[PDB]
Amino acid sequence: NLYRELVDRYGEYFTGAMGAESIQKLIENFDIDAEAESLRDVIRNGKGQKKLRALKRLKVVAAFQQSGNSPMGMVLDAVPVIPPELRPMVQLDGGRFATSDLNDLYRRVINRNNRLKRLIDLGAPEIIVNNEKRMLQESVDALFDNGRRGRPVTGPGNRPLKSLSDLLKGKQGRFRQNLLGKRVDYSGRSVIVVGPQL
Amino acid sequence: IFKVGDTVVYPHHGAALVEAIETRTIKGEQKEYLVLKVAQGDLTVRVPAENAEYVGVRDVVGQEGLDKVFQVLRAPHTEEPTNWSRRYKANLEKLASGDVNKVAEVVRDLWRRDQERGLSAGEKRMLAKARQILVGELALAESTDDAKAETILDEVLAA
Amino acid sequence: EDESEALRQARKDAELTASADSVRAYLKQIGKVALLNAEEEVELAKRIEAGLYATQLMTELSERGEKLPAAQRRDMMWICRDGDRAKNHLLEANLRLVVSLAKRYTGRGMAFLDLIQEGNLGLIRAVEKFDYTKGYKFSTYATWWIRQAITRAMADQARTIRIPVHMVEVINKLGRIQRELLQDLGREPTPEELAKEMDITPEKVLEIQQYAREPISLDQTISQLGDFIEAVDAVSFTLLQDQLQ
Amino acid sequence: LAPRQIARYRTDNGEEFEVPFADDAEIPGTWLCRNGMEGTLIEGDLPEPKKVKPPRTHWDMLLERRSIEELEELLKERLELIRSRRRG
Amino acid sequence: NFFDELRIGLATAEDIRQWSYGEVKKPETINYRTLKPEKDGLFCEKIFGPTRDWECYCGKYKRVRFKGIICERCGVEVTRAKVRRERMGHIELAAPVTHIWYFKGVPSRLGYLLDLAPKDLEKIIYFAAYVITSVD
Amino acid sequence: KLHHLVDDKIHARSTGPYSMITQQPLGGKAQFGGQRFGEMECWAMQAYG
Amino acid sequence: SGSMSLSFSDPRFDDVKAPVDECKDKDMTYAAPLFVTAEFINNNTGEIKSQTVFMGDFPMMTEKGTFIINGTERVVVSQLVRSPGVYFDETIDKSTDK
Amino acid sequence: SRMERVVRERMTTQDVEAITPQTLINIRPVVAAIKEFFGTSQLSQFMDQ
DNA sequence: ATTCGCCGTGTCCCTCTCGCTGGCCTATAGGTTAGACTT
RNA sequence: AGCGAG
DNA sequence: AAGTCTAACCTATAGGATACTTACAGGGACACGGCGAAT
Ligand SMILES: [Zn+2]
Repeated sequence: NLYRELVDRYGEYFTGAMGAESIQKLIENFDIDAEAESLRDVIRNGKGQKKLRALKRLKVVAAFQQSGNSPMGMVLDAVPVIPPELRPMVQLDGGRFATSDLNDLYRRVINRNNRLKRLIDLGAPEIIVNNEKRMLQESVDALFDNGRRGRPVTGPGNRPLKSLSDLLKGKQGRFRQNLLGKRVDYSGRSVIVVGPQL
Repeated sequence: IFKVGDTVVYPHHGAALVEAIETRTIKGEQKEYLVLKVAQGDLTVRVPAENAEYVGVRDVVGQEGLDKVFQVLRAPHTEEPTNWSRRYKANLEKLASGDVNKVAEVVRDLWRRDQERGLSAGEKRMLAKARQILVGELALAESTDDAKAETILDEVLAA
Repeated sequence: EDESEALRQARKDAELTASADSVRAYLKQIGKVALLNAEEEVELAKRIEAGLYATQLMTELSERGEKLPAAQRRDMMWICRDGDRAKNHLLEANLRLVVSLAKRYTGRGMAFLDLIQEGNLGLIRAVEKFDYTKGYKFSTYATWWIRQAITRAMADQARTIRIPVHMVEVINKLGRIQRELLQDLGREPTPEELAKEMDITPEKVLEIQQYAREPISLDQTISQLGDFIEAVDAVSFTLLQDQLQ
Repeated sequence: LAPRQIARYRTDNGEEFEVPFADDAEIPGTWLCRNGMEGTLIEGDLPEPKKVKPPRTHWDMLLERRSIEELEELLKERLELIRSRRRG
Repeated sequence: NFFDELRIGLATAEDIRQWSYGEVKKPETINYRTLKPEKDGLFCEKIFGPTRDWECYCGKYKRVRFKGIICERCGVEVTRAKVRRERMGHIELAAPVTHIWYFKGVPSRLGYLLDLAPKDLEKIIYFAAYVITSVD
Repeated sequence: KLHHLVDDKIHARSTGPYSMITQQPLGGKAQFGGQRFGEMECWAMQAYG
Repeated sequence: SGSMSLSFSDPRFDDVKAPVDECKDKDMTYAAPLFVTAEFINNNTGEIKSQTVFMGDFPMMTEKGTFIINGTERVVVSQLVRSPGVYFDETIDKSTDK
Repeated sequence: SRMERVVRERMTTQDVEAITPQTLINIRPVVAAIKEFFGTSQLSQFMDQ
């Protein structure tokens, strides 16, 4: 209500926003060099836990500043789709198709996206469009990393659906399971017995 | 109200048989529950004699009602608009009312419209159910070989 | 204790919390909004149609029209804005009802909040085509349109395998008949019972059942299934081409 | 391989675009590019897209269930109510 | 094999649409009966590639001689079946969305960069409070 | 006699079915499968040089 | 509202539909139909509705203590749990040794 | 319990005097539980003999 | 009341490898598609 | 879910 | 046998008017925040 008062009285000459678009706008109208110089000044004249916080934030910002990678790539306008064979859809048993979980997450993102596009086109009160944007946000979060925020999106059986990040963490991830050790052809095994004449 | 073994009409269920009136002294008063049985699944109902007429305890109509409903189902020209919702709700209400004339009118209308085109899935089930209850009460009133009852019902309805 | 102040200051402080549950959050987003009055809704609709006619009249007279008076232009722009805000307020009042009727298809297929938003769209269409000339309750007319929209969206977005809407209809019909037939007889109904029930040859029920099947996520446990899912001919083809050589 | 060439288009936001075909074919007027929206040639033909009128619009919905005169009456009622609100 | 470097870095939306061979629009995976991927779906052949080697959706192309040619009616590039394993899709968001990792991972890199705090960021991004982009 | 008979244990593979998400060999006697050359084995090989 | 109520009583079991060997062969699940007396009562006026409702095919323990599901033979292993109740546990805190 | 939930939901939609215990009772919860318990459970263990 | 220095509490990633066995209801316009004759 | 080797 | 020539089928869209308004371990470690002296 205070926001509504402030805008409807003095909406002009100051810009307010909500959500990821607001954060993207905030990043755009911001100079990395100014923040880096300020951090350098504070550490030049800081002390204590203020010093430590300055050091950490300076690391974070100088990561972007020293390199040519700008931070605008943190906020996403388009999301990539892993190819199909890494996202199987194959029939099995009695011809019953058995896809993976990424299809559900991608489908949820797509559903939210189409609904949001339509809604904006028709023109709806800010409440519903905010709700749809929030849905898209939490769904992209589940897609990229399920369980990291909100609730673990659980498919049937209350099982948390595997997300793209999950294919990295832990043993079952790609790294520890199919790169640092792989099944091999031209191989076998059997039980062993003492061969003293050998 | 009724003695033992009487035939009773308890809508929307229709025909039923009474066996006794057990007076359940529950609530400090012997509730003369007329124990009643139906044919669908042998369900048992205990109807207070104090309010038996209130809940719909009654008798099958005499032959005067039979001829009245014959005339009702003989009458053509019952119109209807293009939609479906109006008749669906109307026949729902008039079948839940436990009446003989209106159930006959609606079942006649639905029969003729089915014979014309064929309407839907569940309305065929309602048509069947209405025909079954009408045949049951006809056999109850006449005691006329309920298979014969449905045959004659079809014969007069076709006209 | 109402104006106990402290007792309402606690409520205000509790209103400003983080809260992460989106269903609870939206429960409170419509929390701020209230209900509506039937006659008030009639006047709301009247204002909506008036502002609509005003904006279309602007658009028509925008081409080779007239230089409208400042007062006339101001008032008609205000009527149009009033109509927009009127429909926003009306939708805000109806969010509660649509949520209350959308809670009845939860636990299946898709997210409850997803059901909510599809129902909200159905509500927008309902107000888009609401007729108050007879002057009846808005909600009773609306329920049909919201249910239409949510059933459509459920059908279009139910399964990973896309099936046409007609097939969604025949499948949920098959399921309902199956359920009630079991409830009555207690024996598994044979496919021929369904075939004669719908008056079809003894194949449609089989195809519809096969379509009705839900895909099984390759992720499973007992270990996921995806691991366990499946050079003579390649070597042979190279060799045969050489043999032709 | 087969005699093959590349058809030319450009999407709306400037980026000149290009997709291959064979020589023996019709280089179509319209194509949905890799960027993700329809585009046409800078070569000739110019097949005059001629978009269809929108599916639906709130006005025509009110039209088939209402007329001009009563809506005019509502407009006048609102106008006089607001005129009384401002100046009386 | 000529490898020297894996320079991972932030991928801007421009790069995301640069990789993409097409753009999946609708959430349609496979047809109910013919068991074929839809058009503009999550598996559409035109986006990722042909599901069968040396074929196309309408199937007028089957020989190998005209390899590397995309059909007319259905617009599927005639390539290997395995090319689907590599070609990548993308989706255009109606409204921008924040990468979960940088936002939520402790310490919140987004918050540290923008001087903001974790709960505060959770509030702004998930539509619980407003933020001022700028003021003159 | 315990139920660990060799005829159910022995197994070799030279070319058998391969998984589809990753083209590594399957694993298990019910299929052909290979034998998981895991991480500790790789450390052993690196140690030998 | 409380103007009507529902209740159940008298759970009865019928004879086993097929003999143990038969069910083991033909994949049938050795089980018995379960019937219960369901009673629906109206409180606002006073009514009863008594029925014998079919509550499923309850699997039945064979003579040897093994269930037969889908032909296969299965055993329900006894579980161990912590009894619900009240538990007073004492712990020594190292911060002040108390 | 799920049975009770669904029937309590049903009593609101159904009109009084137009309902019979057959209508109130939908077995789908209970049996499902049993079917879901004997198959796919951590204690209905496959008989080892 | 802010600064700075301490404590204090809450929320999160990690703890061996390799085998084997089994387990609603229509109405309509436009897209789409079946079959059949032919030179 | 159960089991074998350390 | 593809090329027409003929004749269906199938599906995205849309449309109907009582009433009904808030779901359903543990351990280590670091970062976000209590308690106290100083200006
Ligand atoms: Zn083609």
